[PDB]
Amino acid sequence: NPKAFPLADAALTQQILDVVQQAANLRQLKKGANEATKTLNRGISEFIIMAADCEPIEILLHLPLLCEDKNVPYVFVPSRVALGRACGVSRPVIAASITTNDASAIKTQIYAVKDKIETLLI
Amino acid sequence: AKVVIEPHRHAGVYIARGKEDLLVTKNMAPGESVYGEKRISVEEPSKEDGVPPTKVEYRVWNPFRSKLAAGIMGGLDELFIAPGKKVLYLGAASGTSVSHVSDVVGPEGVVYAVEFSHRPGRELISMAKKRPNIIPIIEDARHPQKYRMLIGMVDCVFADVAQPDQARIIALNSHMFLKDQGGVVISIKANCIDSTVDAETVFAREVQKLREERIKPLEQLTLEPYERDHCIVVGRYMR
Amino acid sequence: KNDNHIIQAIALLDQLDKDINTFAMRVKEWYGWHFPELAKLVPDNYTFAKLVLFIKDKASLNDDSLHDLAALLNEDSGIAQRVIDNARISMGQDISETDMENVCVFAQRVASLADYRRQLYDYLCEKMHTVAPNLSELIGEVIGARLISHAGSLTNLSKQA
Amino acid sequence: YVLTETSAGYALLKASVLKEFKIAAFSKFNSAANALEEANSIIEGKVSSQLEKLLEEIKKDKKSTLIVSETKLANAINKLGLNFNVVSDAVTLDIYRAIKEYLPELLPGMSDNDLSKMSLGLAHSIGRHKLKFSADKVDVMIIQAIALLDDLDKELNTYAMRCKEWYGWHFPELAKIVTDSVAYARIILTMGIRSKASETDLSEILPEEIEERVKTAAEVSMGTEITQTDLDNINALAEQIVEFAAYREQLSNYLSARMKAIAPNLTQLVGELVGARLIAHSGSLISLAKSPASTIQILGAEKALFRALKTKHDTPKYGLLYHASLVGQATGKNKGKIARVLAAKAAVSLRYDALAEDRDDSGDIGLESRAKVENRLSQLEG
RNA sequence: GCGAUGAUCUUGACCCAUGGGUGGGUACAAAUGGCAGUCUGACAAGU
Repeated sequence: NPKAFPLADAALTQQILDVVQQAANLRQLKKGANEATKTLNRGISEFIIMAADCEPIEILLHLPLLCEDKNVPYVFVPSRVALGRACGVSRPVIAASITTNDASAIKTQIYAVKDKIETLLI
Repeated sequence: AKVVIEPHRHAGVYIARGKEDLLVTKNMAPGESVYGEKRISVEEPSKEDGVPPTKVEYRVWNPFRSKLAAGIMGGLDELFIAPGKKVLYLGAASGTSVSHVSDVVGPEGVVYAVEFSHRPGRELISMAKKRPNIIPIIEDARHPQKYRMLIGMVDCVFADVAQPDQARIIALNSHMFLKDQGGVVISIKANCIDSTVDAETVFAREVQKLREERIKPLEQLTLEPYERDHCIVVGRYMR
Repeated sequence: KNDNHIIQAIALLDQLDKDINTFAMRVKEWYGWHFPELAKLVPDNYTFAKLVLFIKDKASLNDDSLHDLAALLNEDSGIAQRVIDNARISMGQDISETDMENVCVFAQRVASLADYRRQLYDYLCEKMHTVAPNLSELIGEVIGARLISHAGSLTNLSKQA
Repeated sequence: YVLTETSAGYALLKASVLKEFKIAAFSKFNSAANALEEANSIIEGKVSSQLEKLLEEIKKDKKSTLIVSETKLANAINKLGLNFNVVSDAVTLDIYRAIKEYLPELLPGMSDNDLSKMSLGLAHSIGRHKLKFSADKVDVMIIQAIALLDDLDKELNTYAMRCKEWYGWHFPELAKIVTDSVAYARIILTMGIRSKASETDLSEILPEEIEERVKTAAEVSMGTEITQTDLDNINALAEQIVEFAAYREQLSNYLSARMKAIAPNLTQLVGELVGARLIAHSGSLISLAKSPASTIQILGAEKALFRALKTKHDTPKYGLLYHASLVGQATGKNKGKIARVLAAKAAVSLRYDALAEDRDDSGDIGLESRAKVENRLSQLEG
């Protein structure tokens, strides 16, 4: 997909899926484009994770536009099987949202990953 | 009671007073929904034959949507934007602020909307069908020789680019279409260029390249924190 | 026997006018899309609806070659010369024909409804002269038939004091 | 020596460097199709017709040292058989900046007013060709027409009630038998009075069991008899009613091609009127694709859902999906989950039809989506 | 060359030293007018 940008390299992919994994352990995660869309409407999302191998792609091309509207970080990941795997789900999930928690213990990891995304978007 | 709207220190730039402190320009194509704005109808009381005196319509305009409104509300006396001038509006990026440029340039100016992408041009053409003074083009702005045919020549240049090569991008354009002793208004977003470092060195190297391409910045300032990490530059090319 | 049918005629006529204006705003919008100059030039519904109806083209609508301004209006009219002037300075939208044919249906509705209000007006003045000549001598057809529509009948109006 | 590149033709400037702010030669192009291909020509670096004619006419005294602005046109003229010495030096030149300054003054019959208008209308058409669609991206006419169709039903109902009322004087006993307004109208439009009863006009309209009640009722109805003029108004208005009843079907036929054209998967799933009420009640397709499927399921009856949110009571589980035949086929205990499936795939078909890939390809994926709906439909009934 | 076959008089409301300002009904158009932030979110079925 020529439209798949920005996309995460493998080390930052392992980092991001680790942060998603721990947020799923810390109950800090939304699955599906519906729940991520609703958290974008609530303004309570830290950042957005999207799968780049999702066929078709038109079900989630609006989410970069809305994240550009709300100034919300987002980087594509090239796998959806790993993306649903890090959600603790035995299915490929293509969309995830990180809910806001200022009392979270992995919030420094969230600020580091958001530093990576704000590095990649500029 | 009603408000009264009196001009600021520029032409076409009008300020509301006093229970509403808002920056407005002249409306010239009413009935629009750019973002769901409201409009203000003011008039001068006069007794004449026939029709009543004209309600000169003004549209509200925010510094939270444009850096140009912030540069005037920060206190400004010199500006190359006035009714009657021809302006080059570099980039549009939504198509919404193009109508504000068309309102502040009056009915006598021509707004040339430059775009290099497919997606926001769909709003540019539908905005252009309503306002019969905006010329939208989807062209490559890096090469002025590839779109010299469609455009004539401008009186001043507004740059809304925030790219790390923007001093190249304006230059072949300013060598082409901008006159001698014409005016440049460049919106520079400091964190959009590089964010690993402070902004003052960026400001020094960019004003140094403005010295290189013969730009005279008459005043450069941090705006005030209505916007974050931005400086607007009002200069004159070949003064 | 025209104590109730004339009330049907006048209230039905008001229904005809309110229904004419509804499509008329729609067609003036539609031709506002294609050729924005003539829709602001002619505020009429019927003739302007025929002007949309015969041609559908904003580059060939003239007073001669082709004649749409010599058919009902004359070419020596100040409207027609402004159609010649506005036909040169057109900047509107180029749309397909299938979209225009639905509005040709609308102009056929305009000519239809216009015919029925004409026939209804002629029947109205005719039967008003028939059943009540003297009130038509005094206050005409429309006001008298309106007051019959208030009383419901000539007998109820004959009882009011 | 100087080639001028503009949308009014091509000009050679020697002002006959020895220049006096005049022109040596000009070769004129002016139309929409000419300036369209010229706008293609500056992008492609393409040699135009008057460029070749301008190389052909003037020669040997003003073209031995030709200076062109584009590097692309220098190689095309460099391969010409006339053997010109062509460079591209000093493009950024005050003379080359000044050829556009005297541009109304060096071209006869032109000024600064028509140049912005011709460049404007050229910018509309090249905006149509670059964005491969219209200049407004029009879809609102369906939204207007579906607002007009219910007006056709209400006005046609009104006139049907009217002609019912001022037909009831002559023949009162028809509304108790014939209640359908079209079958009410066509009987009078063919027959007229009750004293001219025949067989064929009843046979083309009604079943026989209704026709016998029509005839025996026509025997026993002893309503008023009056002159032929009122009857002519009855046949006029009945012709009008059947006329409009055909017209609303013509409007549905207009909505057929537009709905199949613009939203093919939405046409496949729910057809025309349902998705027309979806886009109409939302306002636009592009904001509705931004709306999630939870908003799509609850679309319609905003006061009922907002009442259910204020009271914190039972939410209405019926929006505009309340009228779907596959949804209305299911029992209410199983209806909402199937409506959740249909709104779920329906959001997917909206994000199909919104992003300009199925408008040009006419849709192939909602065919599979209907099968996926019907599979779960079979499974939930088991 | 006046009328009970209605003569006669009154329900446009306020104010200012012909002129000028409010009040109410109809139609059209528009809403930084009303929408806590326009539903909850992974299990279910069978043996």
